[PDB]
This record gives sequence, C-alpha cells and structure tokens, in this order.
Amino acid sequence: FLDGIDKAQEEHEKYHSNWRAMASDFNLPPVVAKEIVASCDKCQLKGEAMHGQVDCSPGIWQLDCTHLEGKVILVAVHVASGYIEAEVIPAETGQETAYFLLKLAGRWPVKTVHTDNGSNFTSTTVKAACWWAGIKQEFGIPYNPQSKGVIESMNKELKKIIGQVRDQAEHLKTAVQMAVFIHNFKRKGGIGGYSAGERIVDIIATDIQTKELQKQITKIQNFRVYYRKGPAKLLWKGEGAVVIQDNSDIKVVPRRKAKII
Amino acid sequence: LDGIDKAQEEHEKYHSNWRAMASDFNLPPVVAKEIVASCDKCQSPGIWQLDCTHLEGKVILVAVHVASGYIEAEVIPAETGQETAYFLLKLAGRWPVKTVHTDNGSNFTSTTVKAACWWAGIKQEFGVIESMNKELKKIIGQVRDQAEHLKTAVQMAVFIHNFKRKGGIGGYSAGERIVDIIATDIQTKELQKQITKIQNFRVYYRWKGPAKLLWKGEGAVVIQDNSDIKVVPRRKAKIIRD
Amino acid sequence: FLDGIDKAQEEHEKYHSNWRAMASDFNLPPVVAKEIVASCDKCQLKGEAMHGQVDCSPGIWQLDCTHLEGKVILVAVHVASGYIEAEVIPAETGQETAYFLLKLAGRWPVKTVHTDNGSNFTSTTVKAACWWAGIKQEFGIPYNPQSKGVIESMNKELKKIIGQVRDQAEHLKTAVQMAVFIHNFKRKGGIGGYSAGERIVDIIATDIQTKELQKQITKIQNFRVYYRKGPAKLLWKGEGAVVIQDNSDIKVVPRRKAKII
Amino acid sequence: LDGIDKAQEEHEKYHSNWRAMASDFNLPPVVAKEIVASCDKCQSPGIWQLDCTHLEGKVILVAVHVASGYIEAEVIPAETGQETAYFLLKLAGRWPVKTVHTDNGSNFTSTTVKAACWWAGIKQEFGVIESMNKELKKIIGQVRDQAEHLKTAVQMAVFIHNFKRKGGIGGYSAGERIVDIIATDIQTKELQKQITKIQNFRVYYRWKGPAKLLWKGEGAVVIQDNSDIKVVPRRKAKIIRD
Amino acid sequence: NFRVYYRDSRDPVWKGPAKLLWKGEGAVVIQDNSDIKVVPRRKAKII
Amino acid sequence: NFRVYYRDSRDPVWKGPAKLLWKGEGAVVIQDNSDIKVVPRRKAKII
Amino acid sequence: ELQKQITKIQNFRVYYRDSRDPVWKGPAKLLWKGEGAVVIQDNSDIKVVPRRKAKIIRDYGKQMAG
Amino acid sequence: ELQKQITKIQNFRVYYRDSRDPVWKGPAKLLWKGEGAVVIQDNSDIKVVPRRKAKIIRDYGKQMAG
DNA sequence: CGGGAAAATCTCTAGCA
DNA sequence: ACTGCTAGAGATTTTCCCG
DNA sequence: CGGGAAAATCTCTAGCA
DNA sequence: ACTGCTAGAGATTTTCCCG
Ligand SMILES: C[C@@H]1CCO[C@H]2Cn3cc(C(=O)NCc4ccc(F)cc4F)c(=O)c(O)c3C(=O)N12
Ligand SMILES: C[C@@H]1CCO[C@H]2Cn3cc(C(=O)NCc4ccc(F)cc4F)c(=O)c(O)c3C(=O)N12
Ligand SMILES: [Mg+2]
Ligand SMILES: [Mg+2]
Ligand SMILES: [Zn+2]
Ligand SMILES: [Zn+2]
Repeated sequence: FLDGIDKAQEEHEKYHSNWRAMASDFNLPPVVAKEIVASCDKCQLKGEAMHGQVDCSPGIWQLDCTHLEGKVILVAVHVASGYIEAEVIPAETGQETAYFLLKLAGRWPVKTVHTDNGSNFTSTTVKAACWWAGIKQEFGIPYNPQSKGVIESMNKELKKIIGQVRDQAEHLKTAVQMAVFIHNFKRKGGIGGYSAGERIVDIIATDIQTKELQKQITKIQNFRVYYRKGPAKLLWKGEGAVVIQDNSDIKVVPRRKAKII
Repeated sequence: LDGIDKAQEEHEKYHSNWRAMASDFNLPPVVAKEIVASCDKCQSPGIWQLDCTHLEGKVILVAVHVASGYIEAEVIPAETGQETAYFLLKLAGRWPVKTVHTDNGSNFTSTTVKAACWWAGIKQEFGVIESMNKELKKIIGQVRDQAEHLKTAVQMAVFIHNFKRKGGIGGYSAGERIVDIIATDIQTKELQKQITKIQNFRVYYRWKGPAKLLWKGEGAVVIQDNSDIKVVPRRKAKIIRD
Repeated sequence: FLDGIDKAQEEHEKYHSNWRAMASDFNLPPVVAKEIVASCDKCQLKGEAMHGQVDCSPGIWQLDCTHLEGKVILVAVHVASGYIEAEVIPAETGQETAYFLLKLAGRWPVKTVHTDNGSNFTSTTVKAACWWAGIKQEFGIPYNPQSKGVIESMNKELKKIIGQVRDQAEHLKTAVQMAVFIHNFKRKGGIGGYSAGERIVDIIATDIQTKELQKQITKIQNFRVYYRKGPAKLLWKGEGAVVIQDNSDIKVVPRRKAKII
Repeated sequence: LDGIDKAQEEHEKYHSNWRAMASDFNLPPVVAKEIVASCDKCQSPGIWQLDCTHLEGKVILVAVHVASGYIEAEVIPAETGQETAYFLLKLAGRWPVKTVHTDNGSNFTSTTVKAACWWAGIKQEFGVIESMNKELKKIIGQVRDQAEHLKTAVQMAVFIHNFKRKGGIGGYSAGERIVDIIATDIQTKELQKQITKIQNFRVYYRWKGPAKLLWKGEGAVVIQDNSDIKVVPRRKAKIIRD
Repeated sequence: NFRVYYRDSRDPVWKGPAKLLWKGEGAVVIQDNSDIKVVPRRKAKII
Repeated sequence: NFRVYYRDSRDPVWKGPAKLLWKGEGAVVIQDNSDIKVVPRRKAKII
Repeated sequence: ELQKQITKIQNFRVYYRDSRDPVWKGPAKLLWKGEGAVVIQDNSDIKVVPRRKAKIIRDYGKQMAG
Repeated sequence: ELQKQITKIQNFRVYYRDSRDPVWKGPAKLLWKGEGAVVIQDNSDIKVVPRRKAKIIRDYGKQMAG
C-alpha cells in the first residue's frame, strides 16, 4: 500500500479527506486511512461525545448567582437532595456571598462548595469565611457551566416558580422566599417520591445513622480473611460471596478460596 | 406474621410503643400501631419560639426549635412587621414550621406577619427560649473579636451553637437532634397517611362480617375483627370500598 | 374525596403543587391530582418532549445565509443527499438571492425551497424567481431554526472545512468554493458510504428510474382486487400478502380473503 | 453460478458487454467483466469544454459537458485568469470534472487557472461546443425580454436548455442525461475499485496451482485458472495474499 | 375540543388557553383570540 | 505518551498537540507549552 | 416482461424513518413507489411509508460487489 | 447483637450511577459503607460503587408501608 | 463449533445568529 | 395548515478467518 | 391463567448569562 | 489534579384486580 499511502497523504494535504474517502479512493485498509487522518493536526476538531458526572456526596453544595428584574439572587443547592436556599442580595460582592455562605454553614453541615470563577466567589472574604467554617472551595474548569449543572438547573426551576407566585407578593424578596418554600416542601418527586426538605432530612439522617452503625459493626466484628495473600480485613460475608479490603482495594471474591480467622 | 401474638403479649406486659414492637418482631407499622391502639389500658417537631434580643444597639431575631434547641438567628435592620414576616417566611421555607409562639409584641401582631403565616400555613400562639437566648449571647461574646460586624458574629455563634456544641444523653449537636426529630415526624406523617388510605376499606373473610383492613401483603392479608387481629390468605378474602 | 378536593384546590391556588404533592398530602387518586394541576392556567409551562422530522423528498432544498469574516455566504443544501452549494454574495438582498436560486434551479431539479423569514428570502424578487422557475417556497414556523436543521448543520460543517483550507486561498470566495468541493467529493459517509455528489446522483437517477419502471409496471399489470369491498387497484402481490389501494388508502392484507381479477 | 457457461456462449455468439450479461444471467459484475476480458477477439463523463461568448458587451463563460451536452454558463465581469479560475473551481465543486478543453486563450493559459486545476486535480488540454453555444444564444434571444439584466437571462436560458428542452433517442433532457452518465461512471469506478482490491489475492483449490480470484460469495468462490472460470466450495479453497 | 397552552416565538412567557384548529406531527394551528397561529409541538401543550 | 488536541475556554479554535499529564473521568490535565491546563473531556481528543 | 421490471424495482434500497423515531431504519427492499407513499419490505415486514420520509437509492457500491 | 445491626444497615437503600452511564440505577441494597466506597447488592449482583456517586436513603414511605 | 481480529452498528455531543 | 440535523469519537455488538 | 385499568418506568426536551 | 442536570409530558412496559 506504500504507493497508495503516498497518494493518500498528498491528497489529504490538500483536501483533508476523512478516512472513508481515502480508504475508498486509494484501496487502503481502514486502519491506514484512520492513521493518516489522525496524523493531521488540522483534522483534530472534535472531542469525545460523553458527559461527566458531578460529585454527589451529602456535604456538597453548589452556589450560583442569577438575575431577575435587575436584582441579584444568590442560590445554593444541596446536590444529593435538591434542597435550595436563595437570597436577594443588593450586590455581587464578597461580603454578601461570605455572609450567605456563613449563614448556610450554620444551618446545614456544609463540607465543600462548588462555584464558578465569578469575582464574588473568588474573593478573599469568601475564602476566609470558608476557612473559618471549614468549607473546601472547588472551582472546576473555568467557563464550564456544566460542572455546576445542578445549581444551574435550580436557577431555571427557581425562576419558573417565581413566575407563578410573583403576583402574590409585592417585592421580589418575598416572591423568592415563597418560591424556596414551594420548591422545598410543595413539589414531590425524585428518588424517594420526596420533597427536597424530606429528601435532605433523609440524606443527613441516613448518613449519621449508617456511619454510627458501621462503626459499631467494625468495632464488634473483627476478622482477617485470606484469599487465593495477606491478612485482608473482612467487610461483608454473605450470599456465597465475601467482600474484603486488601491494600486499599475493596474487592469481591467468591466464598471459595477464602478463609476467615 | 408469627410475631403478632408475641407483640400483643409484649405490649400487655411491658407496654412497648409500636416502633419498638415493629423493630423487634418485624411487623408492618400499621399492625403494631393498631396493636398499641387496641389497648385501652394505654389510651411537637413543628413548633418554634420567636424572640428578639437587643445587643450593641442592634436587633437580633432568634427562632428556637424547642424539641432540639436548634437556633436560627438573624440581625434585622428594624423591629418592624415586614422584617418579622420576611424572617418567618425564610424560616418556613427552610424548615417545616407549623406553630410559632411569640410574646405579643407590636411586630409579631402586625397584619404583615399574620398574612405571611396565613400564606405559609403557620399557627400563631401568644424556659428553653431564655436559656438558648442567653447561651447565644455568651457565644456572641466569645466570638465577637473574630468578626468586624455584628451580623457575622451572630452567624458564627449560630454555627457554633448548632454544630460545635454537643451535649445531652447521646452527645449529639442541635443540628443532629433536629434532623432526627424531623425524620421521626416524617415517618409519623407517612404512617398516618397509610392508615388514612387503608381505613376506607372493608374485608370479608372465610363469609364473616365486615372487618377492618390493616395490611395487604404479597401473600397474606392482616385484618382486625371483634378487637382481634387475624391474618387470612389473599384468595380467601375479598376487599371492597365503603 | 370531595373535602380533600377542596383542600387540595385551596392549597394549589397558593403553592401550585405538582400532582404528586397533592396526591400525597390529601389522599387523592393520581388522576384527581393530575386533573387539579391540569385545570390551572399558571402551571402549563412546558411542551411535549419530542422533535419533528423535516421533509426529505428528492426535490427539497434548504437555503440559509451565514456570515464569516464580515462576508455573507448563501448556502443551499439538498436534503436527501447532503449536497451543498455556496456563494459569497456582496449583500443580503433579494436580487442576489433570486440570482442564486435561479442559477441553482437551472443546474438541479429544484421543486421546493425551505427558508426562514429573512428579508432576502421573503422579497418579491425571490418570489418572482420561484414563480418563473416553478419552485414552491416554504417558510415554516417563524423563528424556528430547527425546521431548517439540515442547512443549519451544513453551515457548521461548511465553516469547519473553510477553517481547514483558509490558508490555501487568498480570498474567502476561493476558500468557500474549495470547501464546497471538499464536502461534495472528498468526504464519504452516510447511508450508502457515499460522498454528497455520488449520493445526489444516485438519488436523482433512482427517482427517474423507479418512476419510469413503476409507470411501465402499472401500464402492463392491470388488475382489480376484492378483499373482505369495491374494486381496489392491485399494487403488489407476493410473499403471502397483497398490498392494494382502496379509496386513496394503501393497505396491506393477507393473501387470504383477497380475489384478483 | 449456473449461467457462467451460458454467459460465455452468449459473448462468443452475440458479443454482449458485461452489464448486459450481468443483467440477463444474474452474475456478479466481476465475473462478467472477466468473461468479457477473456475474449481476445473483443480486446468520457469527466471531460468538459470551456468557451467564451460575447453578447451585448458582456462576457459569458460557458462550460459544456459533451457526453450529455449539459451547459453551465455564467456572466463574468472581466475576461481574466482570476474569473476563469473561480468559474473552474465552482464547476469542479459542483460536478466531477477531470478534463477541460480550452482554445489556448490568454485567460485559459494564465497561472491562476493552472493553480486552480492543479488543486482540483483537473487535466487541461489545448462541434458540440459550437452547437450548444449557438443554441444558448438562441434561447437567450428568446428569453431576453423576461429579465432586465443579462445574467438573469443567461441563467434562465441555462435552465431552459438543461431541463425544458428534450430530444435524442429517449426524449430526455440534458440534466437527465448527465445524471445517467455520472451514475454509470460511478458504477464503473466502484467496479474498478472492486477489481483492484480483489486482484491482490491467490486461491488454491482441490492442491492445484495458484489461481486468480473473481468472486467470494456466501457459499461459493468463483475463480479463474488456465483461462477457464470455475466455481469451488468455500471450504474446498484457500485464499492467500501475494 | 381541546385547550392549547403555547409559547409563540422568542417570548419566554406562555400564553393560553387557545382553541386547537389543527394538529399535525411536529406542529399545531391554534386560534388565540381571533389570531390564527402555528406553533411547534415542542412549544405547545394540548389538554 | 499521548497527543492532546483541545479547545481551552470560550475559544472556537482548537489547539494542540499537547502532552497529557493526567487523565480522569470527564477531564484531563494537559501541558501545552509550559502552560498546565485543565480541559473537559468534551473539549479534548487524545491520540 | 413484467417479472424483470418487478425484480429491478425490488433491487432498489430504501432508508426511512417513523413518525416519532428520529433514527434511520436500514436499507429496506423497495416493492412499490407512488406519488405520496412507498411500499417497502423490511425484515419480513411489509410497510407503507410516507414518501416524505424515504430516501430511495440503489447503492452502486454493493451492486458491483454482488 | 451484630446480626441486628447488619440487618439494619441492609435496610438502607442506595441509588447510584456508573462512570459513563448518566441514568440513575434503582434502589440497591446497602451492605457496607466506607469513607470512599460503598458495597451494595443490586439484583443478585454485589458491586462496589464510589461514595461520590451514591445517594443513600431509607425511604420512609416504604418503611411505613411494610 | 470457536477465540481474535476486524468490520459494523449504536450512543452521544457541539454547533449551526 | 408543519416537523432538528450531521459528522465524528468511542464503546459495544456482529461477522469473518481459518483451524 | 388472563384482559382492562392503573401504576411504574422509559424517553426526551428547554432552560439554566 | 475533574466531571450536566432537573422536572414534566407523553409512550410504553409491569403489575394488580378479580373472575
Ligand atoms: C463571570 C462568571 C464567572 C465565569 O463565567 C461567567 C459566565 N457565565 C455563564 C453561565 C451560563 O452559561 N448558563 C447557561 C448554561 C449553559 C450550559 C450549561 F450546562 C449550564 C448553563 F447554565 C452561568 O450560568 C454563569 O453563572 C456565568 C458566570 O457566572 N460567570
Ligand atoms: C432574520 C432571520 C430570520 C428570522 O430569524 C432570525 C434569526 N436567526 C437565528 C439562527 C439560529 O438560531 N442558529 C442557531 C440554531 C439554533 C437551533 C437550531 F436548531 C439551529 C440553529 F441553527 C439562524 O440560523 C438564522 O438563519 C436566523 C435568521 O436568519 N434570521
Ligand atoms: Mg449559572
Ligand atoms: Mg441559520
Ligand atoms: Zn487533515
Ligand atoms: Zn397551578
């Protein structure tokens, strides 16, 4: 195919044909044509077609600012549950964001906050507030709103609800608080058929309960399991299978070839 | 199924509530609730207390969840009805508030607060509060130097009180206690919903007279009749709505 | 449920709860809660989640204008094949669009053109050109780019190719013509593993060939089929089934209960 | 499969090309092509003609596809190399142009046209053209009154010539004829590609000597050996690359 | 008869209810106040 | 070693090739000219 | 006479879509062509498809490769 | 003692996602919880899921409806 | 009838004012 | 009474190749 | 074991600077 | 070394109800 390879390369240096065109027109194997395309710097103009997945630990909160009727609304969401908080703030300053986050931390167990690189979220005042409250700040990839999709979606949802209750309030702060109330306690759905408040209560209570229960189980049930190795710690034996943890690797093995001491 | 009679014996002797019976004997909550409701020998989460604190010439509105002692306190620009209504609306949007107790002040009586409570479905009624309001002042005195403005110090004190102070029987914090209490109330509300849904049915078994349905399992039907709980096969019972 | 219905209606007039919330909180059947939500004018804020499908007859062309480096490019696409034409025009006027469409009609069998409501496409000159050339103009729903998705996508594609060949030309018109060449004859894919030019040639030739072949078949094969009715025209008998056309309704019937005369 | 010998008999007597044999006897095109290529007794779509026409003080560049007589004509502002190169690039992007014949004019010889042809892979060589160029002028005279400018009249005449004038053996139009011719050339190119791909293989059957592969079917393998075409079972033959 | 709630054209606010005059695959024709309009089925809800 | 071609941030023009320093699920860390950058895997291609 | 034309018209391939399925279905076998509808044979299933939703080709690459 | 706690921890429900599947998988059975990983039992299949991809609830509606 | 390799198909995303 | 699509990058499923 | 009806799940889209 | 999501509208698949 060598001569065909030279003709294909010369043709691609002019037209930048895709691999199918050069495979058809020069009798090339598909791998050769794909290699010719992949060696061209001018043809790499597309990324892989997939999305990532945001973290969903019970302590993760996503914060954003939205705008409505010339007013600024600072909105935080609990990723696990969909529970929201929202405040109409006079300006997008570090002081207001720091106050909002400090008040949020004193009402729920906030561990990390996920925000974009807006000037209010990256101020030294917000940094000091997070340091005092023991909150870890996570700005992801700059100018990548998808990394905050949850809060972004909540923005949409929040504004939608405001459009339904704006006539019941005389001021936008009242309508925002009404919308927060309605989203948190008057809309049911999701994993458990819950509202956001019910779901967040379930998430936090489950976290503490399971942590204490597993602490008790590990304190009482102490065993060493040998499979195929060293003294791996027993995690869960049952249903003809043993889940163990050998060298920071939680692995599942069949009940066979496993001795428990 | 096999533990129903054991559950009745346990309640007759030890008088255990339905949750303990359902945990120990593995019964559906409706059956244990009806067992404990059949003993004539036998027979709060949604209440908050509001108050105002004056410190350094500024007004702090403090709401205490009394079942847990959970404090939500905000510095407000003026002691007016609008600020109180806004604070109550925020509180109701954050937590399931059903009742608030106030000291019949001018701000707590205004029509704006009444309208906010009516919209949010909150009932208004005119030493936990004092104890928590004094502990909050103590913490504010401790952490005043760490902040410039009073509002930041108040929120820092609220954070410390809710999550950094621990005590009681189990050594939990106010936040932990309030999540436990609210979860228990959610369970209570779901059980009440299940009982209300089930109560509109009647069962004919073996046919005998009308009977009260308790549980509709996969291969069994637990009913009550003549103050006695019996489990019958699904095919042997007919359920109608009345 | 009547009392529960009044409580649910009163609660929804304030919070506008979704059907699940009112079903849970008022012991309502799901249909009753859904009816309560569906009777609220303030809750109808979402359309059905589907897309339409554009026409794909062999005579359909989609025309659009795109902009690049301050220049205007008028781009037409043949929907069936993906074959494109593109011209750099001095201005977005009715004269230029009419000239472009008249030249396109004289080179390919253009039957209908699908354009948006831009001022150049809705001018009286373009209307007169289409009337003379026997072209039917189809503006769809105003401000609905999806109805022209094909041409819109081609815009993207065209610009992409231009970005790969802009360094080989000194003027944008030359680069545009190079991009048209590359798209039409140097990119293979789609249904038949074709290029756009090969595919359009196949589409047009297949159209004429099948039309003449079916004309001959219908001229020679004349039969009347009675099924279950009147004298339905026979379309295709074979494989234990008969396709017929009774009263402008082409229907398939089993070979049983069908007599051919 | 059964019609191979009948195909050889038909070509020996009637001397039919491979397409007719493949249509009548249902053979893969490679087998019929090799049948017609084995008869030593036995043994255009991509060419265009360019010209310029001067009318009413303006220059019209006319390209004629001679296999069909298909006209593509545009009024150009000036008879320069840049305009000719732009016209050729448009033509090559619209149709599969491989050869253009020009009358060795100043514009057709310029380096810009040479560069455009080199980029587009067009070969340049220095009574169809005259006949079509006179018919175009006749149609322009007919339709001049229907338009104000000359370019619009020229495009109207091109439309009428390509799609509204019919003639020849089958009564087709120039557009119809050019699509048929280009489709036939696409078929020719695909058959050539298939033959080129297949020719790099050798087959051992029944083992006999090396043989030329023709077709690789689902349950048969058609090969040639000693100027005779035979079909052998897939399991009975081994194919290697040399 | 049907009720149609629609979003007409680059306007985020939803209108309705409107009478459904015609239904097709991908679009509908509505009469919202002596004003016949054509709306994509993506931007409409029929009850 | 790998070659990375990426679109960095609100810039339609693609850069590259860059050395891949780290690969994760949903993003990558690239060094394009003594300039360490983090790019979503939607905006990158690794060869 | 007729059988040859019928086989020829059955030699054409059809790609089509359904009213609510956005993906294109494979090369069905053409059985009948009309002004508005096309009758096709896809995987032992005889269907009637709108002409607006059908791309009818021959596929000259496959025709030359038996 | 231990068996009661193990049954209680198995009473919890887990919703999870895989590294490249955007849809949420149903309420698996919790078997073990750790700092970084969770061991679950979904449809006779024992899996290890990152803690970052797991929502662990109890579902109080189902607990009250046996 | 069966593994390894290759071809084919499925899934999914950006960009198109 | 009109209507999202298209080309490429991985990932997974199907087919082929010779035992 | 089986139709009709209802509940549950799947598919898919706009909007979020 | 970090990462689209969410709630609602149809459409289709599963389960339940009483013979
Ligand atoms: C100046 C700060 C810091 C740097 O970036 C800018 C610009 N920006 C743009 C969007 C935005 O594009 N929303 C539409 C959207 C698109 C896709 C998606 F997945 C999610 C979406 F919300 C925001 O929401 C947002 O907060 C910002 C912002 O805050 N800033
Ligand atoms: C003044 C004329 C007449 C009336 O409408 C305006 C505005 N407009 C907007 C886009 C546009 O939104 N492209 C992005 C896009 C979004 C979604 C999708 F499915 C396809 C897409 F291309 C166009 O392409 C376009 O030609 C126009 C236009 O021409 N006009
Ligand atoms: Mg945002
Ligand atoms: Mg456009
Ligand atoms: Zn290239
Ligand atoms: Zn409503």
